[PDB]
Amino acid sequence: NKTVVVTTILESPYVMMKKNHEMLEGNERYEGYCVDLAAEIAKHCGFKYKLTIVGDGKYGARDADTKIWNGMVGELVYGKADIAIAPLTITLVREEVIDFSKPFMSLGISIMIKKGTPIESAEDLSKQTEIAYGTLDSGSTKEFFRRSKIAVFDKMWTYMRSAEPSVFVRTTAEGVARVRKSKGKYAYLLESTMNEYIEQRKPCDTMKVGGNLDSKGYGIATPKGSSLRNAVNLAVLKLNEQGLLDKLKNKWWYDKGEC
Amino acid sequence: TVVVTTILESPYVMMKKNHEMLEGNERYEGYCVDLAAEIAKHCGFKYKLTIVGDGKYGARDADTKIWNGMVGELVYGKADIAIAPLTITLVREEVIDFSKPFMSLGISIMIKKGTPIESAEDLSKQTEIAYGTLDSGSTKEFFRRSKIAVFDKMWTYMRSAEPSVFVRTTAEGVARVRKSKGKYAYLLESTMNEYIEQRKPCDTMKVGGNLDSKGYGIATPKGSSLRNAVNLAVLKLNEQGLLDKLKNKWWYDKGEC
Ligand SMILES: CS(=O)(=O)Nn1c(=O)[nH]c2cc([N+](=O)[O-])c(-n3ccnc3)cc2c1=O
Ligand SMILES: N[C@@H](CCC(=O)O)C(=O)O
Repeated sequence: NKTVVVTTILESPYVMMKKNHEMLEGNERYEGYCVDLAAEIAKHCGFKYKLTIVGDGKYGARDADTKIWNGMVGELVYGKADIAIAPLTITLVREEVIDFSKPFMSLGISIMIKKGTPIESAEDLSKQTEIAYGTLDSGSTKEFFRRSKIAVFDKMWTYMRSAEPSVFVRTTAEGVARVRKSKGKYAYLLESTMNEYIEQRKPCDTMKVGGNLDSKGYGIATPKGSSLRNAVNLAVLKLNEQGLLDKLKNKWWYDKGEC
Repeated sequence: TVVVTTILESPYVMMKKNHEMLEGNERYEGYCVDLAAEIAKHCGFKYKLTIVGDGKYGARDADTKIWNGMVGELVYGKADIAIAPLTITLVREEVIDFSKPFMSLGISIMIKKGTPIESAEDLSKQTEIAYGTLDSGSTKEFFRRSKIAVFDKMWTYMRSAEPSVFVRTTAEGVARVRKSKGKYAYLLESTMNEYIEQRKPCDTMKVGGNLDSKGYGIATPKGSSLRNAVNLAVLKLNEQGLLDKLKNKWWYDKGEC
């Protein structure tokens, strides 16, 4: 078997630089949930591999003018990498150009509050205005609310689009900082995975509340025609059924946690 | 006309009240009935809903190595596609193809209200309250194959338990919980557990969190000309907000409690 080129992304706690990474080389430089995942996938599929960080540090979107895919997805479609093992969301536009395994992690839109905020659900948020709430100013979460035919979510959308000042943010970091500087009066809506992770880091002043508002997954991606597709897919399923993915999630979110 | 295999399971596929006087696809109603319509429309095919012959989900017989249920119907050419609460699993994915999940779920515990049990660990450490699973489905296989201590102990008890803790249909497991005065707890998927919790006589409840994390997919036989279109159609329907609305319509909107 040829050395498999794995593309991945520096996003905590999926892939991070080890403590002494400057004293290390190759795959030993990195650690995290997706580093452990890549080792398990390689073992089950009988390949050796090289972890490479995606050049542009992006996930994969198609430029609407140039029609060029950036990110890990571009690296797959242009033949620059053999497989992407990262927190890459399974979406229609990507599935049209690459193959995804079944999900290795389930996630969805969720509520981030400052600790002690009287909110426990989307329902709770939808029936008041004292606590302002919002999303990234563009992307899937904003559009989820815009599209939603569910009453509580349409109610939330109607509030959010009218709200002044803007309840929207340019970046995830802006949204998190806005929850923290807000004294309980702002809730941020983001993916549960990131929400649960931030819950477990210092300052330790935020928490996740309520069910997930929708249902998405991260998948392992291969270019179309990859001889790895079937085996990768089965390996993800095997690892899930053995409880290994749950184990890794617990490890990287909680065992490594700081709160 | 595509032959669609499915299973009678509330609220996915249900006989309409006036079914004896109805014909074809109009006999049935539910989440998976609505989903079959959307998928067929998106993929541009005609279809007939046919309830699985043996009323099972699909397991490989340990003696004969023959598949039963919906998986059997796909693998032996009795049906072209399965649109049902069919759990995506390793052993099935080896013999048929699944779309991406149209719904997420995990194994959960159903109790008669007031049963002094709140976790799987609670259950494993006592004999007074009997507990079991559906036969021929993924939950039984989850416990059978499990190497996790708590669930291992649970399977050991379950495989030996007298009389049998296993049931043939979900409605049987639920009727058993309701008839047994707290002496029987049922292990079922969170989706169905939550539905029943919101149905009269409102005498059951879900306890603890899910035991695992998984999804239902639409299944096709290997080499099906339908595989790619169906897979993409599920993602499109999810991103449209349509799968969430359908779940709302059949769970929350029809809630009796
Ligand atoms: C929106 S998309 O089409 O699904 N692309 N996409 C992914 O696939 N995975 C992601 C994972 C993360 N993340 O932190 O794990 C973030 N992230 C980064 C900072 N906050 C969140 C963004 C994305 C992201 O944008
Ligand atoms: N959805 C399961 C059946 C229900 C259960 O096992 O609890 C399957 O496809 O096998």
